[PDB]
Amino acid sequence: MILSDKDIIDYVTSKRIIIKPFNKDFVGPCSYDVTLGDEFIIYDDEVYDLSKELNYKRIKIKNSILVCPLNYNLTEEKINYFKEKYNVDYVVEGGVLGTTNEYIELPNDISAQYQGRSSLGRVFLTSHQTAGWIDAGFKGKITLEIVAFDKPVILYKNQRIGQLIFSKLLSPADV
Amino acid sequence: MILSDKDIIDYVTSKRIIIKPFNKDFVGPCSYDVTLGDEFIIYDDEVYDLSKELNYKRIKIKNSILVCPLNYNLTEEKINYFKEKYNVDYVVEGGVLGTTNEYIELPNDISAQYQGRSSLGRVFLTSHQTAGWIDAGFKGKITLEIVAFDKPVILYKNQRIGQLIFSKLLSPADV
Amino acid sequence: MILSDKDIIDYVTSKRIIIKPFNKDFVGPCSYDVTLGDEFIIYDDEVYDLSKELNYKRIKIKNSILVCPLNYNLTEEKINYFKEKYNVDYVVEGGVLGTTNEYIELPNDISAQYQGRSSLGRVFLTSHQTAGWIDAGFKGKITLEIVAFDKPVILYKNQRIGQLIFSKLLSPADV
Repeated sequence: MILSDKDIIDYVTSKRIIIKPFNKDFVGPCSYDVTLGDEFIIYDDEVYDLSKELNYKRIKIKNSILVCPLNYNLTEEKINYFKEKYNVDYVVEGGVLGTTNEYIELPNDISAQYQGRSSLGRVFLTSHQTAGWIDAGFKGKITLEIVAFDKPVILYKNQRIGQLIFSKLLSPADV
Repeated sequence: MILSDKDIIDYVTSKRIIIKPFNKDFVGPCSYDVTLGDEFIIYDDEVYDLSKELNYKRIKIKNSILVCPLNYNLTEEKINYFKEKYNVDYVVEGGVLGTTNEYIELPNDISAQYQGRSSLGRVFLTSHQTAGWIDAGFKGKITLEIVAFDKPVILYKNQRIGQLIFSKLLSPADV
Repeated sequence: MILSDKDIIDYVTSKRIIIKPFNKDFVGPCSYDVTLGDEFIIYDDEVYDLSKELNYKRIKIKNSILVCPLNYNLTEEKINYFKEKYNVDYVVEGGVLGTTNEYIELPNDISAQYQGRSSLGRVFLTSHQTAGWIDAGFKGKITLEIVAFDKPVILYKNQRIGQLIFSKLLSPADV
């Protein structure tokens, strides 16, 4: 069973589900809206080999980022053009990792699923490459896997980026 | 808990869940198949900035559409080649928005998830860029976020495009 | 309600859910990890028309495969370069189908959802193009829909590739 608005409020009130920061206006009928952080990771190795430690750079934006589809031919002139035209701080192509602002802790009897916002899916911007279920017992911010699939998309710091849907477990998990 | 076939039938019968049109043959073990509409939206601005109103054109197909991956080099000659070879009415690359034929209304105690058809996922055609949970209380057709990720894919008007999975809420939502 | 670890163990023990092979170490708090098979399918027609029978070749790898994003300009020299540098047996671009090692059977009162591993989603490698719910009553291995969206990704035979999440149905399905 999926937690309704009033269940989300109860679970947050009693600290069964931790959400930091929490804004009651982000509680929907059966979900909780989460927001986009200002820190991003971009990988800079040639290939991804998960048997090795991955090299990355960390980027922090002031206000906004333009996320371009893979293979956009981003010359330095094209980047300046986008920065001046759309007032973005950073222009990237292909995948970038972001984070929610929100830190969560899930109890042993709840699993949550992260879903990107449908307004963004309608412009072919994704913030998750998987279905996004999160283990009972999880503690952390949510790592966002961001890719644009059609045209460049402007993302703003602190914008609503996605939602958490909470489900009851049938029985409590071991941790 | 996910509604089984017999639950879907009960909820449709009593008008708890509205599905228009409804075909009982589309009820699966624990889902309801939905179908592809003939109307599509294609964006025609340079970038997607959701702080602004988005400019789009609306396309209506007679029978079928060829959806090509982004950056397919669609010359006007290549388009004619595809139209004559595969008998499609329209050829597009990158993202296009479609719709289900089906209009739904969800009660305060059900959330539904849209999932694209696995026969289509196996040819790398997606009709949703997000996990696809739909709020309790939702009324509307489902907007499809269509992208091909490998080779062009022919889609046919009225074909089964995806499924709705219905879940009980733990408690009724406020609207 | 989602099955916890102890529920997964009960259901496997009594043969309500069949998982072959089964490794108890793959049981998580509320999911079961599945692994990557050594057999892949690659399509070799020009377009995907699901009204026709699809032509494919079958590839079997010894150890590992490099999955490159669509439109990677894989010359035969670039392929040799990747094979020698990263010790992979096969180099592919765009979509490829794989399979889990695990064969499952679901009873009439459970639906399962396949989700790709988050370590892989964080490198923009997907193994499912849909939300991945599987019918109550399903029997089979899980077909993986594999695409890389940023840079090439090495996948290893038998690696953990994704997870199954099991949910109770509200009522038993008819088959």
